[PDB]
Amino acid sequence: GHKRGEQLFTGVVPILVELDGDVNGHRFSVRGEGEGDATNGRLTLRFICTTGRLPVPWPTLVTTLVQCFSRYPDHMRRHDFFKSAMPEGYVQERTISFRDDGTYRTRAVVRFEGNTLVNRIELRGTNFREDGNILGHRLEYNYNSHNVYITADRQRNGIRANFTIRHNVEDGSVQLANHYQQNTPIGNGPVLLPDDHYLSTQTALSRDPNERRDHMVLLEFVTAAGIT
Ligand SMILES: [Ca+2]
Ligand SMILES: [Cu+2]
Ligand SMILES: [Cu+2]
Repeated sequence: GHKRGEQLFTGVVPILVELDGDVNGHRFSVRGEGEGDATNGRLTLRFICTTGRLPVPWPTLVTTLVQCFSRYPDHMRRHDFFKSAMPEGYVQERTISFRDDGTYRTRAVVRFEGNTLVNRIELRGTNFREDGNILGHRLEYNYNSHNVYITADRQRNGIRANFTIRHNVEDGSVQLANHYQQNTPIGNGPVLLPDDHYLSTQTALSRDPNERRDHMVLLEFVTAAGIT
């Protein structure tokens, strides 16, 4: 008698994000809480580094730190893979290649724990330059709008995504982060495998002036598009 799929997303849903990271041997954890509203495609989240100082720039973790909160227009609802997997959820895996620098590999479980949508991530960063833009903390505390191109992966009963994130560098240069993404449902329940489309993803980062801990406040608007 449980709610599944779209019915889990009719209103505002609480979100928990938990990440463990190891980048060039630097261990860290992140905890985020807030809420998602798939009716307007809006996310509001506050993140803290629970292990002290974050050894990489916050912007490099944004894509890793819940695409089930994307607004799918009424005419695109049958192409929403992300909600179709809920509540059992999906595994989201990425390779993120920073141009002229190291690579993040991520594995996340996105699923309901009671009434909360939880994103549980393990992140391994390898082959970073200790004096590069990432471990050297030379990325601006800001974020650009990006389109995430989604395609069905019928062999894996899931989806793939490819996109390049543009991180503004303090000297005015750009640090590219090439993303390779695959999502696989948890369990044997069938999912909706979409026609090619994209998620228009708009991100605003801010700081709480009263917060002493290493932290990131995030707002996102995400809208699916590209199907008629
Ligand atoms: Ca700048
Ligand atoms: Cu049920
Ligand atoms: Cu180091």
